[PDB]
Amino acid sequence: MIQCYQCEEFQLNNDCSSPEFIVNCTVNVQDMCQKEVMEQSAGIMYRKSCASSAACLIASAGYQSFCSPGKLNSVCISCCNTPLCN
Repeated sequence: MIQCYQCEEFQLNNDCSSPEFIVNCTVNVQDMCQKEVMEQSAGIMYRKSCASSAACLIASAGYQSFCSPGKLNSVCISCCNTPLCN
């Protein structure tokens, strides 16, 4: 019913867009998707994986959620309740 894309390997390519990484996180525990953005010498990395309700609140409630595109420590956190958010 509701699935999400999980990507533990942060790479600077478009390979992280396959339907094989899409998992059906229907379990009460996790029912949302997690997305993160990072920037370093290597390039622009991004973390993704199945998130949960309680966790989703953490990021939101957690101040300093916003970020900037032109910042070395450009840390961004956010989740989604819709399927295939990433």
